Amino acid sequence: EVQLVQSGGGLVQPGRSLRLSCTASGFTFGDYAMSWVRQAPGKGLEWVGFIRSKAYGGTTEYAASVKGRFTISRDDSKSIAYLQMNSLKTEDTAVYYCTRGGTLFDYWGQGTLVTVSSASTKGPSVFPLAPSSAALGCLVKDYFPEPVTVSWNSGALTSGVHTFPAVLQSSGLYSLSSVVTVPSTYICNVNHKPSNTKVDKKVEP
Amino acid sequence: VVALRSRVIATMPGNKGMASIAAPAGEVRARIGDRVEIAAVNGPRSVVVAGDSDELDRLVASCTTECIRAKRLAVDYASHSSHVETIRDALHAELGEDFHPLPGFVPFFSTVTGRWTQPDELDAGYWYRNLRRTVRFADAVRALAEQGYRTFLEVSAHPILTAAIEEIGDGSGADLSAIHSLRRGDGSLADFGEALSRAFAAGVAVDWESVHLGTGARRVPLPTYPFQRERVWLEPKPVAR
Amino acid sequence: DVVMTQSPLSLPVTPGEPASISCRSSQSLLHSNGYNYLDWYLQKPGQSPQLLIYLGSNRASGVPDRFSGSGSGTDFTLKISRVEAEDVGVYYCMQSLQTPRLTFGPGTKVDIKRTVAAPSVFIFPPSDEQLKSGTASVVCLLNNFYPRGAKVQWKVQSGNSQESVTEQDSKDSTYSLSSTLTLSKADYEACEVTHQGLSSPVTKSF
Repeated sequence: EVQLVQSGGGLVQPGRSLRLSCTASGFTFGDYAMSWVRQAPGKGLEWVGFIRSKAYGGTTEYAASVKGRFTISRDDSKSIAYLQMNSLKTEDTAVYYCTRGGTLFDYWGQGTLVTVSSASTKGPSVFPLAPSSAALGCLVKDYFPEPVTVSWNSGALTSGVHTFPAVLQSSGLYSLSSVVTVPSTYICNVNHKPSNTKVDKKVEP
Repeated sequence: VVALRSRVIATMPGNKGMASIAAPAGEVRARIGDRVEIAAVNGPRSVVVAGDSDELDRLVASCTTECIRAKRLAVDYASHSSHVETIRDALHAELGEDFHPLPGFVPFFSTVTGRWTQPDELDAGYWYRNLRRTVRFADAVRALAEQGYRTFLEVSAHPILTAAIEEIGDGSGADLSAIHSLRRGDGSLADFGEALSRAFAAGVAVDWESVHLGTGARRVPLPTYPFQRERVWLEPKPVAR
Repeated sequence: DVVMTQSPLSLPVTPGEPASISCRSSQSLLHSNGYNYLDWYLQKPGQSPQLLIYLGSNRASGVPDRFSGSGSGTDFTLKISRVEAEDVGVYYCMQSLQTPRLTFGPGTKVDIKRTVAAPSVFIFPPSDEQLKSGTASVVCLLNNFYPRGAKVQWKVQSGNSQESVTEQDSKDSTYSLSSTLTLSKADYEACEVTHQGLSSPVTKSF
């Protein structure tokens, strides 16, 4: 089949050099013009660039946002497309895709999560949400990076559990606020995997 | 949990030890005395004992005058007793600091309770319950049989408990299977394959599509099922005129 | 200039019912060859974008027959003959006349359709240990609401609120909002919504 499998995501500080590789197996790599479409977390897709086919010249067209910063290449005998991401800034935290068409995006690959944050690996600051008088929840403010997983009654309660998608502060940290809704005295265990800091939270009004 | 538990517990030796006998619970629970108690009934004819020294050594000797499997546990230590309960920090909570209780999933089986419990109590409290209370393992094996469980695979390097799982069924009407674990002296894949065989034999569902993936084998024509044929013919009924 | 393409950005779909996303382009996408240069892409929630339709009406192979394509030079349409549970996501109307295209468009936010719900506004004052910690986070969790078009204010004003929303769940098919007012030491010394699950402003404070 055509499979554009990608590789090369990770965590860097603004101003680094990161490589994005697009392994194309299933089609003649030299006929298509691979392109790289960026999708910042939770917004619409923005097209980064694309290299023309070697037979179409190989001229690489980039965006206005990343001209002079990113450069895109391709190789047939090794059959890989490259997004060379230089001088990254905070905007490059995103899921970069590799489609097989300049004007006709096709396979799209899988989704390489690249993150450019200035933060360091710290566990959660688990802050509970006391009920007004109702629902019971708990914050996970100031953790980095995502993964994160929050259960209630340690994975016993699954009905009513809403693990709000995480949120980025200006400081580069993450904040999940997981909340259950049930009338009552409940526990929330957050496990920040990169640092392995499992904190537990007992909540009352 | 196990590393820190064993680490600290390495100091109590010299005061108390452990033993494992397959005597019926009646006589030993009658003759126990001088800081001696049953750590774990593992069957109607099997009881692990946790008692002090110089009486627990003569408890397997109160089992050599009766001539039973005599094993003075060389891993002897303090558990299910008070000599380990005093440590309400290292042997009670330091072993297990992080824990993620699981939900229903596939029913597990806790013993200190004697019944199936959700795996939500599995933490340093449970290791506190393996050092404070008994194990009542036999009660949980009866509950396994009640919830439809009969083939028992001994995760070890020698059968000591499946041996005792067969005294579960030496007096129980639900005679249960207890696949013989790698023998004392067995430590190779030839003996593991011999176990996988008797596991299939006893009734253990083996995913044979996992044993044969690294082998790179092929399937070759084998004889089909030998149907043992009766003589079933219903003849048109009647006799002419 | 550039082709500006818009769509019914918040189109609801109910399973088993034909639906219709539309696209409207400022310029004419019918190039001289008689072939429209509009493409229809699908990004299923948290997956790689898919190519549903190329050249306005032609359907890409491997794409369910349900997605049908049509349109003139300005107005266009995608007619899903049968919306099931995989037909939900973001439908991007993406031109081809003027490459380059810095954006794929806002995209049609498709949702499994039910009736209107009742936003469960739950003002949760920050735990005081947090004030002991150096920050303040009063959280106005709205829960179980659909559609997701709720303003959420912070008065007594707003401007320090940051947004957290999950995609549509399965058995209730609603949305949930975590509007966090991260905050500082002193200025701790009210939230409401204008979701069409109600009409009047419902203001409850810490």
